[PDB]
Amino acid sequence: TIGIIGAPFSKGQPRGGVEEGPTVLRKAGLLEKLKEQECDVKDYGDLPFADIPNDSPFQIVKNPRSVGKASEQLAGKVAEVKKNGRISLVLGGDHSLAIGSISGHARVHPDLGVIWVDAHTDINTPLTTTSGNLHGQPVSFLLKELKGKIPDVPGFSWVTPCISAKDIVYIGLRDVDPGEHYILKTLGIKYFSMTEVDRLGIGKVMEETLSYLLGRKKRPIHLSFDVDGLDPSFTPATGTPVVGGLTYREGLYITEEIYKTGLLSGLDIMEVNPSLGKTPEEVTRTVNTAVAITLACFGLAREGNHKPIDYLN
Amino acid sequence: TIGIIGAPFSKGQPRGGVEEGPTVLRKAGLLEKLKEQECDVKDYGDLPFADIPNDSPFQIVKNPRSVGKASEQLAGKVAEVKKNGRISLVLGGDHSLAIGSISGHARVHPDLGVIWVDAHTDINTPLTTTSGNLHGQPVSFLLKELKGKIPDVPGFSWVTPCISAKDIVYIGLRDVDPGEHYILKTLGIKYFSMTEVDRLGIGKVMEETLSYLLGRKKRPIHLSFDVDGLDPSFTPATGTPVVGGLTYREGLYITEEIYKTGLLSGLDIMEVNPSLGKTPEEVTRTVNTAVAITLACFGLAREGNHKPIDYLN
Amino acid sequence: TIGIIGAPFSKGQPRGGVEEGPTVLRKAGLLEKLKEQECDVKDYGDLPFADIPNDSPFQIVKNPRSVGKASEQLAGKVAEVKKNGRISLVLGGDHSLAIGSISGHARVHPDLGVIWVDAHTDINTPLTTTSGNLHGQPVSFLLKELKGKIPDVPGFSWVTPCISAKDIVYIGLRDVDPGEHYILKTLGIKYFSMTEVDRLGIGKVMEETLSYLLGRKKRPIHLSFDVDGLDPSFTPATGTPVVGGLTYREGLYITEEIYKTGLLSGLDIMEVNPSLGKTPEEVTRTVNTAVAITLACFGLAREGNHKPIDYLN
Ligand SMILES: N[C@@H](CCCC[B-](O)(O)O)C(=O)O
Ligand SMILES: N[C@@H](CCCC[B-](O)(O)O)C(=O)O
Ligand SMILES: N[C@@H](CCCC[B-](O)(O)O)C(=O)O
Ligand SMILES: [Mn+2]
Ligand SMILES: [Mn+2]
Ligand SMILES: [Mn+2]
Ligand SMILES: [Mn+2]
Ligand SMILES: [Mn+2]
Ligand SMILES: [Mn+2]
Ligand code: NA
Ligand code: NA
Ligand code: NA
Repeated sequence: TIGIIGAPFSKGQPRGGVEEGPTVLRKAGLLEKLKEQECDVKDYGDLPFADIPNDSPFQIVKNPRSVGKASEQLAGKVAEVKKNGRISLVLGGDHSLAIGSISGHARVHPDLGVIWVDAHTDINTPLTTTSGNLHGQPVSFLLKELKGKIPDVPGFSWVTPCISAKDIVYIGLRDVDPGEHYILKTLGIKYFSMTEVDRLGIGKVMEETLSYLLGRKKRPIHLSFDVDGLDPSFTPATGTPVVGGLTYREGLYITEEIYKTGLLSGLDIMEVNPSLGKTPEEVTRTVNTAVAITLACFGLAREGNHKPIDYLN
Repeated sequence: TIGIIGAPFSKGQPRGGVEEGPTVLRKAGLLEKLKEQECDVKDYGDLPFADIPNDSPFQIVKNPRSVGKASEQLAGKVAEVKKNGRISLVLGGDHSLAIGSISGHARVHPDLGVIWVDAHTDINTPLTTTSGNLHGQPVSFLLKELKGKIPDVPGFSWVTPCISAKDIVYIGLRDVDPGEHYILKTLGIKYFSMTEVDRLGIGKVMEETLSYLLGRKKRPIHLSFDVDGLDPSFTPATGTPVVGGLTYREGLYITEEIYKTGLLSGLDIMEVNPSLGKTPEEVTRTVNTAVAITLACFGLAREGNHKPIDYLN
Repeated sequence: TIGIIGAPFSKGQPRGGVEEGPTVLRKAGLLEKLKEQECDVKDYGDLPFADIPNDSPFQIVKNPRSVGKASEQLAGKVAEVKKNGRISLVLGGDHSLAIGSISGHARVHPDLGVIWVDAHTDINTPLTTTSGNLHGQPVSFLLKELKGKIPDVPGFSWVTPCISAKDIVYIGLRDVDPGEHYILKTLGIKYFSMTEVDRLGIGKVMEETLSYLLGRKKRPIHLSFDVDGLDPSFTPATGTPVVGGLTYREGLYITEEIYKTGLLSGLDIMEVNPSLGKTPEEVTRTVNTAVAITLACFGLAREGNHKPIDYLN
């Protein structure tokens, strides 16, 4: 069963237009298409994110109270969906929302493991960031090993880090800040940058990823999918594109393999910004790619699908 | 030695323009280019497909008598080419013609094995099809295991199924109807959908394909190549394109490997529809890609080719 | 440490515009970007290539004296840079300059091994060439095994072949003349054509390449990188593009792996011709791709880079 949550929120980064991700994904028939695969799909609507007009930067960190609150609300809504026995599907919205999505999920399933598909590690702290954009920091707020390195940023007093360095795998990396690379190598976080993907192939990547996270014991998976993880030729309508990304095929491979574990528990589909398509067709290409990736998470398979009936009768 | 047969036929599907495939492939210098690799290339011309004006649908199956007859004629012509000791090269034309091409081939070489390169399984029956388009059904007419599930469709009383479920390998699949997936899993047909290609790489795919078909004993290969098996970025001028296809490189890899078996016996180059190019360059890109794939089947190798002489003398 | 040498030279082939490669690569901030990775980057300027007005063809070989001289000068400059303890970085310019670059390098490091990344083998002799273009012949001038097959071509009396057939590996091949293929198979030269890359994946390719060249003993590597080795979709602004090339990812993989050997000693970045971009964006795409490949050679890594400091302090 699936619980859809819309998160029309942009203040984790500078470009307007990402708050429209939930609308365009919905207008592409996401809900109807999902119903062709699972009988029980519940749309919990778009979260009403109140304007927080007074929100001056904390040091260089931008819109901290807005970002913190949006994630707090989202965590509550994800925890509710999880309690209702459903897979949470978060339509973003910028990637700072993963703070809420993962935190909420972890309230119900503290043993979850995270697969983070992104060109970026999104693990800057409030102190290592040079942009101040909170969509480049969510992982730092979630990791137990970093608690004493996160300042008390207004808006985030509610956060309790819910994952260890061992509980996350990165796939797709190709634009990692030096401080983030320091944190990555210091904490021993498991990652498959595009170098690894090139070396091993996406087949070996997914085998290793899933062995790593699930080998010891079965536990819930959280897939946090930044559409910028895919090459700009597939998902151009996004805020921080980086060339040499994952292919459309590789994207579906990742999501097909995750689906087949039967352990998908939470999903974020993040950073679709239709306002940044150069043409109407760049928008449609991005949105269609996002929809495809999503459907694969809930069982659409390139080899085909059939219902348990005799089709020759 | 090579025997070229043109099959300018479209009534297996709705879009006009596929009947022009043989002309554009020929105008690209297919014949001359093939002569740079084999001395003996014989053009048996384009088959004269008579209009069959009275051809109402059989249930929802469209143009059944036209399709059946075109394939009957083609089977005769392929059998003739095979008897003349030549590799048959069928220029399509829509993929329903594979009924004729494979049937004819099998009259001379009943032990043939088929490699089917396509985004689609083309294995709907007259009873499972929802489109009624016969280019989505040819494999169902050919398979022995399905004989009792094919109704007596007008135009096809001449057909005798000539292959078993073990005698075919699919490569490229990514848009398989539920009924087709049922048939695929019921009959135990060997396939490499795009998921498999992604998992294993095209190298392992071709090793497995050829081990599967040829391991027990050497026998003739029939390659039925739907240009929609390649991604629309390579072969856009085709009727049923599906994103996330095989690459140009993968296409040449498949055909290079088949060539090197020395067992290529029949070839179909199908579903080029120049009328569907958005631009002149989409047409040329499609036609050039089709020509490349074809030349690779008869020995053009990316590492290079030389004649048995001393070039430093 | 790095020594940059500009080689604004085009007479190894017919198209003007390649002499501008060094300028556009420099205007893209190549030098500044390299300084973000190594403290000591020295620009030795552009070589002043004097016009040689009287330069009639030798048989069909074009501009032989111009090409020979440009390479002689370049060899001198590379040998100087090498003596100064620096990695030579040659900005081309057409690929005939590899005669000079490799020869110069070998004067200081006779044990070097060459990795040649190209759609072409560039190993025609003055006698096997059909174009007469000297950028299709440089390897033939360098190989010891061919000495008695190279005529005394005006401009090249200074050359002494400095590498054996065992000392070179080709990656990317896909348009090899028959005579070149004869030489390739006769001399037993190690190569990974696009067929091999497709078969094995770029991961296995680089493992095999580097095992082959370095397994016995560590020695200096010379990377001669023709941008036409990458697919025209990545590096369109070049004189002899060939479809089905290496990807942008594969290009960075090759160069990342070479970097990590710590044995990179000489680098050529060749055949960027901005005059051949169909649009300003084709030029920028080509130049940016060339710059990326170069930065990867000197340590820019897709997983990230950090300096030896504590970033959480
Ligand atoms: N590391 C940069 C880029 C972050 C981009 C965030 B993302 O992955 O969600 O698009 C920053 O800290 O601003
Ligand atoms: N399965 C669909 C699509 C078939 C397309 C056929 B083909 O592979 O030859 O393009 C149908 O039965 O119509
Ligand atoms: N083999 C052809 C093409 C050579 C192209 C050279 B190159 O790799 O440097 O672009 C010739 O001899 O002219
Ligand atoms: Mn992100
Ligand atoms: Mn990102
Ligand atoms: Mn087909
Ligand atoms: Mn098809
Ligand atoms: Mn070259
Ligand atoms: Mn070349
Ligand atoms: Na992003
Ligand atoms: Na087709
Ligand atoms: Na070139």
